[PDB]
Amino acid sequence: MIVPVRCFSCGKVVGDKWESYLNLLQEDELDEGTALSRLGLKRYCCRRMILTHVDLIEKFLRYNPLEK
Amino acid sequence: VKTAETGYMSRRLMKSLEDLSCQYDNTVRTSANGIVQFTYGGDGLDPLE
Amino acid sequence: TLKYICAECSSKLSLSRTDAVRCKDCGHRILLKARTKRLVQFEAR
Amino acid sequence: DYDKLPAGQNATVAVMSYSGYDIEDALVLNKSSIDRGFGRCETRRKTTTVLKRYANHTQDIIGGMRVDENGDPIWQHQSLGPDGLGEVGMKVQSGQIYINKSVPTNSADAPNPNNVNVQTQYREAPVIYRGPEPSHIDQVMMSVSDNDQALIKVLLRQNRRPELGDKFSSRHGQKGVCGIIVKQEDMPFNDQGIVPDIIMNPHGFPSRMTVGKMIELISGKAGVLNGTLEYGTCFGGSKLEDMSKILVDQGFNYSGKDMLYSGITGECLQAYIFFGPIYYQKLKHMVLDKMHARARGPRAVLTRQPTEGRSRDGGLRLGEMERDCVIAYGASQLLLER
Amino acid sequence: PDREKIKLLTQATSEDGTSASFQIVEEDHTLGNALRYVIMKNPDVEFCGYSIPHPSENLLNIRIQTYGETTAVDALQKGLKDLMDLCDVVESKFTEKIKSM
Amino acid sequence: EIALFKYRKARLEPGTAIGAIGAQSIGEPGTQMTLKTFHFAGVASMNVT
Amino acid sequence: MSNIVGIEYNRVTNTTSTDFPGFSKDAENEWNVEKFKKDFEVNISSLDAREANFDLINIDTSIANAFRRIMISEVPSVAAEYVYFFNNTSVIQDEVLAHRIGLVPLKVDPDMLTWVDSNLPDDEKFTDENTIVLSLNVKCTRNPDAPKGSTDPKELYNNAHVYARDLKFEPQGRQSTTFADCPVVPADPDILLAKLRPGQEISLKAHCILGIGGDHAKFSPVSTASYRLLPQINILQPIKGESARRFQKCFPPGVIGIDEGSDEAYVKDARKDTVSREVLRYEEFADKVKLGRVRNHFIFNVESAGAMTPEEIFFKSVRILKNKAEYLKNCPITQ
Amino acid sequence: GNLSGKRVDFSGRTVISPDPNLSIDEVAVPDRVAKVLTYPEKVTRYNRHKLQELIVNGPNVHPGANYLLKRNEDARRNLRYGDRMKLAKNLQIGDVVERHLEDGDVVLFNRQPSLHRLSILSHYAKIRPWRTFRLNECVCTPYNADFDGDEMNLHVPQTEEARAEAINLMGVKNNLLTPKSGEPIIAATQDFITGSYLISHKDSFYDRATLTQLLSMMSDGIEHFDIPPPAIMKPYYLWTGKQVFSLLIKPNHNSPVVINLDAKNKVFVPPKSKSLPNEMSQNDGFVIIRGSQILSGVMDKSVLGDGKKHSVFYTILRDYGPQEAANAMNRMAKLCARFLGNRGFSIGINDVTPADDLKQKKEEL
Ligand SMILES: [Mg+2]
Ligand SMILES: [Zn+2]
Ligand SMILES: [Zn+2]
Repeated sequence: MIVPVRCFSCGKVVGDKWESYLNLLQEDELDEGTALSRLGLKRYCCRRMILTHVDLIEKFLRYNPLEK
Repeated sequence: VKTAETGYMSRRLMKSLEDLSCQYDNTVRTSANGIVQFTYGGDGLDPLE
Repeated sequence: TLKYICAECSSKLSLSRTDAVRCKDCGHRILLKARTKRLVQFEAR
Repeated sequence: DYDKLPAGQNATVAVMSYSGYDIEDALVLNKSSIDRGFGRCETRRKTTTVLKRYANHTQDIIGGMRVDENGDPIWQHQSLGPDGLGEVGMKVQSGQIYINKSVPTNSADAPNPNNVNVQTQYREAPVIYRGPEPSHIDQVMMSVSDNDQALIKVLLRQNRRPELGDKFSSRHGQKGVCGIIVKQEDMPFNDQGIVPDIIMNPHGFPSRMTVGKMIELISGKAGVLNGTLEYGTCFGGSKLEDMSKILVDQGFNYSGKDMLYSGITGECLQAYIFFGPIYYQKLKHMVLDKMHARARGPRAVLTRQPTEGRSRDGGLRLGEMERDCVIAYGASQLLLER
Repeated sequence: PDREKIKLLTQATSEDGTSASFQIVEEDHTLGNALRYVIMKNPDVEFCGYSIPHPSENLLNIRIQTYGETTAVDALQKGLKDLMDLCDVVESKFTEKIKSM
Repeated sequence: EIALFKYRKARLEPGTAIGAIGAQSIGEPGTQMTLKTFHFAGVASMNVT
Repeated sequence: MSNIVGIEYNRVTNTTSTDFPGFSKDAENEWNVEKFKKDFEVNISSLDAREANFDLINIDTSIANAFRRIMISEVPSVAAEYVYFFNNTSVIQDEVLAHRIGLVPLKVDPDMLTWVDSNLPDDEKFTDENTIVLSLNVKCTRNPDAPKGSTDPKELYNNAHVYARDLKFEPQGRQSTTFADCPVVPADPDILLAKLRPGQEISLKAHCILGIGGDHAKFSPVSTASYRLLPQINILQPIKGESARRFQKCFPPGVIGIDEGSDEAYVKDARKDTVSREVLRYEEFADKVKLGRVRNHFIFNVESAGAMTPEEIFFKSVRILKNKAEYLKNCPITQ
Repeated sequence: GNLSGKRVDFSGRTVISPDPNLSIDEVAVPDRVAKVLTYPEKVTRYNRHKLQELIVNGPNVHPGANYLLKRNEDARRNLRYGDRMKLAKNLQIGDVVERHLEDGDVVLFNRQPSLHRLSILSHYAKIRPWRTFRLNECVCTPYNADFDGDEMNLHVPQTEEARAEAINLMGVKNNLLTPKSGEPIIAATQDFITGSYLISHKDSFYDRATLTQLLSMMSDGIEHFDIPPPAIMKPYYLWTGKQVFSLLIKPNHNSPVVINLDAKNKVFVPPKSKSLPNEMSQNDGFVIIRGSQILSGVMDKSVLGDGKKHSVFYTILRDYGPQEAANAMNRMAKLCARFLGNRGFSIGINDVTPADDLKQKKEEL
């Protein structure tokens, strides 16, 4: 739904590296491996958090029970 | 299909081989004292021990 | 007490007992209840 | 479009024997990994009532807000608002009421309508929440269904964390219950510092012959590194030859065997241990809605949630197959007791 | 003065010193292994071993068994003062390397 | 002494329910029959149950 | 027993440290504090504000595993404990949103707090020197100067993305001057906690106490605290040529070296080796290379969460592992 | 139409979990179901001191009670609505309380597809955390347990005479054999075999930094051991791996356990077809035990655990009673679980790949 704050295994804070990841995907066009490498994460743990993650809250907020 | 027949043979075989016990004279009989076998297995030995 | 919320226009309305449950703005037939204004306690573990 | 709505978690798995609570079909779990959000779920259940219009021109009204000597309100009533319905955000533990329903006690049969004053009688009969752990009220909804009849639908959500008794699959049929939640200072730590998330017994492989699961780690561990989600499709996918080439020039083993430094003793482990990520998934069939017990009398005190669905596996009974087992012991005084 | 932190089990200790056992509450593998290594470096000790009997508790059973003329209530005290000396050696070397660089 | 002690304890004790034991010792291996077609013959000459 | 260890293609030997008086006939290697003071020393590779890398030689795996084990739990830190909600009308549930406020790291010294006594009532456990209070209050509003096209929720929405910077610390109780020099902030304020839409509002208040990492993961002061033994490549039968360049392309590039205009290969900077024993399956390199790792050397690597400097965590861990040893020798042994 | 039928009071049904830190005659019961499953105890001269505190603790504190029955049958007085600690002060000598299920109480334990008489055993209780009926794995083979989220039933007897028959002629320690053939059916299992093959392998040589820990992990601390002189001396003081199983059978001089069996294990190689002793094999093979001392052979499924008449625990059972065999099974079951997690054992993709010669012989043949 949202990116987790800490990674599950060791506990590195990876919640602050999702908007920068999306900014590196669209503009400054790179593949996901190098753009995820020059962002922080070195191990393949804590790299799995940003690589394999679905963003369901952007699809949930289209069904707002508020005014709209 | 084995779960439908998980106990059908052992329950039916349990009907006759139920009230057979060894008495205090080393003879196995039925409930109506009709004797079925004079010594168990021909020698009277416990297969557990 | 702020008891009703429409499911289409989301208009805050509140009617008394036996007052023809519907919306006075659009006419939607189902109504939701707002979150309460009291304090609720949770544990961050 | 399963990749848009997935159901499961990418864990990291050390396939090794550890702590002895993993003998057959049993996984061990990591504390300080399920504390950081691994395997959290929520259960949402619907409770619906209808307010019937009886024959002799009367209704069954909802109401409440009763107090007694500065208790505002009483313990059984502190989840209800002034209307008589449960408000959004509160918690509901045991016998507290979340819908206060009252029916008329004289309008059971049909006394064809007279104008005499008989409508000042209401026998209350609310719904009462019961369960091991408390819940929360998130939605309550009013409806005016087809024949002008009031309808109340309330939803109750409950947050759950993985514990001993909750079962997990492995996307290959390697289902198994949870054995123990192990501390994070345990679980050997592969010098870079990746503590395993779920440790799996390596004896489940020869009796079941799921070697394609072994290709899930090699094509998974070498899929995380160069940022590409791999393909494990049938009669094809990623070849095993060029996925161990991606994994060998990153500084790892070609076969996924990493050397672990042990957790409770600090020394090395005398065999190389196959490590890497596996997509796990949490099922139904938790222990919180299967613990069922009974002391004496009807309406048993530990009642599970009523979701059987053509799965009547006897229950709290003593069948004739179990009667035949105690005859072979010869215990005659247990027959009369049970 | 706490009297529940460490105990001495009844039907495990032999007479007059040698072959004793101890029970420590609120303890994990850390001080168990750290105390098993120091007592093993005593030349008057055969058998020094710890164990956690059940993981959902906070207990540690250690057993100390000696050769002679050294009671196991004294080899525990000797093997625990030396761990303080080790911690005094470690933090003094680490402080001067942060200081001098 | 060991031989006479192991033979004396090996006798079937009185009051044993050995009829009920012999019914469960047969029906319980009966509930694990996979197919396994065999033959009391040569090159598939007969199909025996 | 038979030092620096052997890395085999299917196993690894020489695991046990075994330096006690009773391994052999001669009673070698007693305790001898003056010998351990001479043998043990510490090197330091680098020191950052949130990362430390250093080396310990001539020390057992046991009492250096102990430091790694109680860097995680027994060193205390602060985190959000009790979250009180008002009017949470967003899409995220208030158990999920309370679980994410507990997992942000706080940048304050945990020596300024006292442990909570769990026997007092609910209005007496939390006092001035015990509790750090945070407050989140964000209401989303539609931006009236909308652009020519609906592109992203960053534009055309006022503060639709909340962050960790919106957790405002409140000066509580009476001592509002002790934290006036160093007010507590999160260690990284760009943590996306929630997403909002106009009409939604989050207003809460969080109480933060002190705890150890063994009770819950959120009090762990260090993200990654680990070590590695120093690898070593003993290369005998020194043959050169085209096979020496194939010997280089297996390894990581900066761990052995071909000599430029001179004789055969050698080993330079063996510290950077991640041992994968990839030269033990060729049958060309069978009696010409010997992998191993020295058992007495340790390369401690610590990356903290952001609460404190990683050179403080090791000193505090040595102090904690000392203090539980003198606490035990001053207790009476009750039969 | 011969279905289940009867409905029995004081029973539960919960999933099962692994626990080899528990004895083979015990099943750990959680404190959430050991609060409604009561046991009726009559007060007498020898329980008045305990039952007063048991009534005072109440129904919510676990060492407590839920109901009370008077001697002259006033009513069935529940301990929830009034009638506080003064009610524990009278306690007439014929009163019947209904205490909680406590440690050491006889309880019978069942799995619903009951095939034979080893499907309903009887255990001792032990009060624990999280809500599952966890049990040992030496005892899961007669239940045919393959855990994977399976449920089991639990019944408590409600009288003093049926409780004595569950623990004497129906309990676990008195049912170490199946009656179908006399072979042991309830013995060592899966991870307790491969944890015994790796200790008793010939390439295992231990040391006092390891052997002492091995002896301490099998008897959780408290047990007096007599360390034998080592099999290797003056170069390096080294103890072999067969001196660990030689020691857990007979720890010290106080145990009378002398075991003198010898039989061949699983897959076996003839020595030279000329060497008259059967234990000169190419592998380890034939096992010699003379006076609780293993001279040769590994501890696999045939020698150790479920199988034929030549097991080790079968010999301890026939020679030195059932309690000593139960103690040895507990000792090995909590040795192997601690050792195999700290040695290391994995399979991987490397141990299944043919090494380019089988790919030639498969194309050829
Ligand atoms: Mg199963
Ligand atoms: Zn990580
Ligand atoms: Zn409306």
